[PDB]
Amino acid sequence: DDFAKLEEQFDAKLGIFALDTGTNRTVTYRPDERFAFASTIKALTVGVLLQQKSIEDLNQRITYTRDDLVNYNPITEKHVDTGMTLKELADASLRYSDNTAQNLILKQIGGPESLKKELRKIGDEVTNPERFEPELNEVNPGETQDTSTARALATSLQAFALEDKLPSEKRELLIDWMKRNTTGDALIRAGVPEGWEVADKTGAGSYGTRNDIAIIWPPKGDPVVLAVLSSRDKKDAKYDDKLIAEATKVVVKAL
Amino acid sequence: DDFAKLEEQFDAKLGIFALDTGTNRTVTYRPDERFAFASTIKALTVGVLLQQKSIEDLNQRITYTRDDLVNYNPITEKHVDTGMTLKELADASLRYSDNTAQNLILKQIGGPESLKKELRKIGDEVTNPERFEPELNEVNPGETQDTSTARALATSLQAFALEDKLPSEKRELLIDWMKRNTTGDALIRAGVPEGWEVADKTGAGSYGTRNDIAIIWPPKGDPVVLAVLSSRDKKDAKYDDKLIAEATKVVVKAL
Ligand SMILES: NC(CC(=O)O)(CC(=O)O)C(=O)O
Ligand SMILES: NC(CC(=O)O)(CC(=O)O)C(=O)O
Repeated sequence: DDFAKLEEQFDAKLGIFALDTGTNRTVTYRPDERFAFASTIKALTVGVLLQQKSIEDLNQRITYTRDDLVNYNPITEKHVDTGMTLKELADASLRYSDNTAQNLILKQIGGPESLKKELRKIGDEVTNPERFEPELNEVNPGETQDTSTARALATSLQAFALEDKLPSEKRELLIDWMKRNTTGDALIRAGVPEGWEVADKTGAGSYGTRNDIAIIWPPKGDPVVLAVLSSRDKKDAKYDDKLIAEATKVVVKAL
Repeated sequence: DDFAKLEEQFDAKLGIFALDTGTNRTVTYRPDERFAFASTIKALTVGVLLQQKSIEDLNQRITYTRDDLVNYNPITEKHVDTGMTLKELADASLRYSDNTAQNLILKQIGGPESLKKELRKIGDEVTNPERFEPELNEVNPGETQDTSTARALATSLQAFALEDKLPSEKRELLIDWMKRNTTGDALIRAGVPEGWEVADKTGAGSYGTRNDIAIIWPPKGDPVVLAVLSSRDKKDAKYDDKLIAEATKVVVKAL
């Protein structure tokens, strides 16, 4: 099949799960193999934040200094003294793959163990968060620390975005933030036909991991949730986004 | 494999889909082949009913005559001279597979063709109501009148019992009626381990059709959605409920 080809063509390993929520038509390809989830754990993080705070609640004055920053801070670097509220960090984590927002947010929710135990509670026995950013990308092959599967990660995304795990308000926020991500214009979004709406969170990590997790709406129907993950066998290996775009089109077509 | 062994052991074609609504792990087998659906449609019919009617609405007295009665009305034949409320006809419909009850309910929602359109609305592009009881069961092979599939019956059952297509009080009510069905102790019920709660809705048509659809809940863990359909090649063929129960055993093990 066309997924096996793309893996040869790109010298890379792919993981796919998509679900037509309106038909329970699926599309699977290594759906339970582990990949370092990378920055995609960011959506699920905000997933549990929103689960602990009303829309009203998410305006908390939260502060941080120069030292709290880490290795890539496109938004948090503008607002040292300024300070940013949960909303705006959730915006930054989600819209710009801000490493520091993720970290500061993660403290709010009580560290990677809590995240884990919360992920345990909704029904994800797979996603294994252990560390903050950037270290969390430090994943060697066969380790489970900070990995999940395509299945696990769509399902967690679905539960937050589209199930009863979140009230209307809080959920339209997630969808929104994600609908307007800046980072995935060459991932999932480049693989769906002109003018279907897309909410996505992307990731990159060592061993050439490039990941995208999305809900995507046609013009007519129920949304497809989907994770597309990939990796390579060289630690310092580089990724091709066009791996994901392509994968997605094979997903769309199949559905 | 496992399912095809059953198919040859019992000399019947099998239609199985199942979704672990916590993991999206699935069991499928001919999940998109079409079967005459028989009384299984009864649960979707009450799903639709509950979409349109309030609870107090369910107190209305429907009267009927010995003429309004068909060829298997185990409760409705006993109340011709006093009528029954809609609540009482739902019950009788669901728990005893009461045909007249279906025919009067089917009639309260706009007849087969309004039953199609509501099922199109939720996203069931497969299920195809056309007739009332008992003529709906008169389906020859090739025919798509009065057929649906495992993926579609199951998805549809899910929509009503679990999703957002009804409010929670109405879920609970559909679920309760379905938890107390009298007619399937020997099928899905008979194929799951002790302490697994089942709400299910059997059926049987010609060509030896024997179906069962259910939400089934383990002691701890998320609900599992479950259609098991079956048919055979000869038209006057008897069914065996051992087929549907042994097949469920395969689902529970696989799952
Ligand atoms: N921000 C990145 C990945 C990440 O930092 O998790 C850019 C990259 O590192 O290639 C993205 O495109 O999501
Ligand atoms: N209503 C039936 C089958 C049907 O008409 O769909 C009666 C029977 O078992 O013969 C049922 O009880 O499931």
